[PDB]
Amino acid sequence: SKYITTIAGVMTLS
Amino acid sequence: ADQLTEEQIAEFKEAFSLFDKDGDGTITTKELGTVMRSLGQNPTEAELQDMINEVDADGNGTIDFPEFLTMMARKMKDTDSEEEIREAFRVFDKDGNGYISAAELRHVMTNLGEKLTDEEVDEMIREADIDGDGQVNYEEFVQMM
Ligand SMILES: [Ca+2]
Ligand SMILES: [Ca+2]
Ligand SMILES: [Ca+2]
Ligand SMILES: [Ca+2]
Repeated sequence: SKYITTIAGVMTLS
Repeated sequence: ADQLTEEQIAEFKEAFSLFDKDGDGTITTKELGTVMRSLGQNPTEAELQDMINEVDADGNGTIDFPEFLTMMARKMKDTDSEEEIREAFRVFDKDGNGYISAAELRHVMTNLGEKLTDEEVDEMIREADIDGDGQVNYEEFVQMM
């Protein structure tokens, strides 16, 4: 799974 | 080393579908805002455009899968501010106890529109868990980024 990492990844764009 | 595999690609493509709510192959600002708010954030229209912009390599306004994969390849390598990752951790750690449980991950994924069995949930915890306590603490969340 890469859900948690992409969720956190997207958070980081902010 | 720095190389994503065939299965790592397929996992990112799956993750991409969380954000691409209509499956047209692009994340719009509108889709980003709905994901953001489903994670307790409240970015403005301009903030959403700025987010898309850091990732939108071709300047067309939306994030396609290649652009998403690029950002994710890069984010896997780089290190973030302690408080960027702290805010990410807090979205999962709903009760503030310092541990992401399976239930908490299940809640986040559900709020994101995701259909997860608890064998799929436990397995996500399994991948991020270092000490083997069956939960994800802050240190393990960090290392995961
Ligand atoms: Ca879309
Ligand atoms: Ca684009
Ligand atoms: Ca917790
Ligand atoms: Ca653990």
